[PDB]
Amino acid sequence: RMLFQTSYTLENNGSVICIPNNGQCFCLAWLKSNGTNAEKLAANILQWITFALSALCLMFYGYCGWEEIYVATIEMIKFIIEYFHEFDEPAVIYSSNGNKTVWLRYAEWLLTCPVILIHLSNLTGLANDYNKRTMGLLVSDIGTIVWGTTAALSKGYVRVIFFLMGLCYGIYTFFNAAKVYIEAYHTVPKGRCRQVVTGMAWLFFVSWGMFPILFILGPEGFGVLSVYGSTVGHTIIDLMSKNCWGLLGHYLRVLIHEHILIHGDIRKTTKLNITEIEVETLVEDEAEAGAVSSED
Amino acid sequence: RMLFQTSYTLENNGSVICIPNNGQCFCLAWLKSNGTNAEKLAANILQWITFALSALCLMFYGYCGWEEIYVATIEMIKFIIEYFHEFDEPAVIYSSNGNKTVWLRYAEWLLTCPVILIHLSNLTGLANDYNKRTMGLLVSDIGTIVWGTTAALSKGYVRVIFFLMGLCYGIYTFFNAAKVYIEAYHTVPKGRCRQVVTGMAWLFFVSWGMFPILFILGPEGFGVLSVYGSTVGHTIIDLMSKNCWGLLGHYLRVLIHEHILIHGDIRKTTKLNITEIEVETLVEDEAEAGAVSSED
Ligand SMILES: *[C@@H]1O[C@H](CO)[C@@H](O[C@@H]2O[C@H](CO)[C@@H](O)[C@H](O)[C@H]2NC(C)=O)[C@H](O)[C@H]1NC(C)=O
Ligand SMILES: *[C@@H]1O[C@H](CO)[C@@H](O[C@@H]2O[C@H](CO)[C@@H](O)[C@H](O)[C@H]2NC(C)=O)[C@H](O)[C@H]1NC(C)=O
Ligand SMILES: CCCCCCCC/C=C/CCCCCCCC(=O)OC[C@H](O)CO
Ligand SMILES: CCCCCCCC/C=C/CCCCCCCC(=O)OC[C@H](O)CO
Ligand SMILES: *C\C=C(C)/C=C/C=C(C)/C=C/C1=C(C)CCCC1(C)C
Ligand SMILES: *C\C=C(C)/C=C/C=C(C)/C=C/C1=C(C)CCCC1(C)C
Repeated sequence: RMLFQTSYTLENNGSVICIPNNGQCFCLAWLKSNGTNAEKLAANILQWITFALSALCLMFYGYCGWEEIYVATIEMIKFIIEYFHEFDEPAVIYSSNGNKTVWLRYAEWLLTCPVILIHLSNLTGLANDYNKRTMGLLVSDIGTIVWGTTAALSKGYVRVIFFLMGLCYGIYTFFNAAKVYIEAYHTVPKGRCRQVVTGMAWLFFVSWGMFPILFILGPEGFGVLSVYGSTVGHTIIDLMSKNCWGLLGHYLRVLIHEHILIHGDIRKTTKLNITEIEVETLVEDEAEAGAVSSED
Repeated sequence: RMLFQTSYTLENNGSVICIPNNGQCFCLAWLKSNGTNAEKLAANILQWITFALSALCLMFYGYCGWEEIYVATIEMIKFIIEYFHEFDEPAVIYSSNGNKTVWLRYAEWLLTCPVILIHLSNLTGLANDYNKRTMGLLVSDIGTIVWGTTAALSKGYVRVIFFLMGLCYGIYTFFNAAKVYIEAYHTVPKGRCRQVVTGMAWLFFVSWGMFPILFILGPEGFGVLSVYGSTVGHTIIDLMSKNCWGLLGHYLRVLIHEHILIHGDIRKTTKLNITEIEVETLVEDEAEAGAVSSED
């Protein structure tokens, strides 16, 4: 099917390659198989199921709330492109050093990272304002993806360096994301809302932790995984990272706003020490509205 | 110098290209000259002068304030890479459809866009908090760059579509950036500070407006500009966009903080109508501290 040169002849006992003078790019590296038919079959099924979850989440959100819809919007447009041109440039970049770079993956990441990280900075949906910490999260995360994308396009020691630079930015991101979730947990009402925040923390760190793991394992790293293999891995953590997390988000938001509808905005002053942090604890009792220094 | 195949023989009256079977990538498209020696000379001079401004701004900032230093930090690291490997992959991506994509340019943009846009949302340096508008600026701007990078990697009608998607996100960004500058102007003290804000608005819209212009003019568009030609253009708007703007930023910040040191934080309530906006006008008179509905 390809729109680079696929047809060639070996000459002088395979010391010379002859190609038609048709102006097409040529590299043997590009023509390596993308994997087994079993890997491909598994990947096409998980993609449809991802399309289905993306489709149902959107209609569901149809019944504030912009971050979840957008990630499903970007996710559906992703599947229509995958369906028609998953292995066409520039969904994959076939480059001069022989690399295959899945631009489709990294593009989606850069697009939605501020959406996800704004949503991280707005779990309750009650804030109209964002602290200095939000801004450090966005700067560090975008650096991470830019270094990582550079690492995927590179080879040898240059790939190693950009990966290392991605990891250092990433560590700063994970550290600060942890404090946000801690604050969120002690902010929301004591019941179901704290189960959902806990659910979102698990989904976030496991799914986000799996991306640098799949980088090292894929063609961009030590080439352990095939391309279809990588796609299957990506579909699973994609479902967790995007659809499910925003669905849990929307659910949390509903619970919090309904708390204001029934009990009202009854905040507290839980002074944490996990340092010298502070928090506004929503409670279901009007009585409870004082300073609770819970030094952790 | 190149690390793709540069040496080939024409066979059967130029209907066949023969290349050594050494596993190197090959495309005639990659081997087109990057421009005249005059263009190259001009580009190397402006780069050194950019290195010099980046170097002096950093030492100058050495005598809160993190956004300006970082853009100069990223800018210096950029020049050391340019000096050694400006036309080596992945500073340039040479891809299977024959495109040259200046990844070095787009990477820097993605890295510093949250830094610049946070700084846009913090001209005075007095805010500890960021409004909902900041977040829309970051989402729209990152979309713009991701669509544009996709457009640069693509060809034909797919390049047209991604450019159009970049422009639509871009328009939303420019619209909202305009409101920020309006708010900033009517927030800062009446004297020198409003000259600097006005200076920053001009630099921002002219420099940022010139990027989609240089895209359309370069190899990524209608190929009017050569590669060295594009580099020269980029150096000029780079100096404006990064060094100069952050220097004017730092200067503004100094002026505002010194206002708190002399007069103190004396805010007002200028209710604008350019809609139904509001602003906290810093003044040098303790007397002045009331609601001034200045409907524009
Ligand atoms: C054609 O080139 C091939 C290179 O593979 C040569 O085949 C091999 O020759 C070397 C001997 O120098 C052996 O070590 C290998 O075991 C051979 N086979 C393979 C599969 O590598 C072959 O000798 C060359 N023929 C001519 C006429 O030069
Ligand atoms: C070698 O191929 C070239 C293709 O350029 C042929 O040269 C041209 O031939 C056509 C005639 O069909 C003319 O229209 C052009 O003006 C010729 N010159 C150029 C520079 O394009 C040439 O005929 C071929 N030779 C053989 C033996 O097939
Ligand atoms: C914050 C979450 C915690 C979890 C974070 C996950 C840690 C994964 C890192 C592994 C280090 C090993 C080095 C990896 C270097 C990758 C670059 C590479 O593959 O290099 C190609 C090689 O040079 C040519 O074959
Ligand atoms: C907000 C600031 C205001 C200023 C904003 C600047 C506007 C520039 C747009 C021009 C439209 C013309 C169409 C440009 C399409 C670019 C894609 C392209 O070059 O297409 C390649 C072609 O298909 C193969 O040769
Ligand atoms: C589409 C949704 C999500 C959540 C995408 C997330 C991507 C990452 C978390 C990537 C992380 C990286 C790290 C931490 C370091 C190596 C380079 C990566 C970009 C792969
Ligand atoms: C390094 C500093 C700056 C300010 C870089 C800015 C880059 C842009 C403003 C790019 C804008 C684009 C637009 C508006 C639409 C087409 C695609 C572009 C990414 C080139």
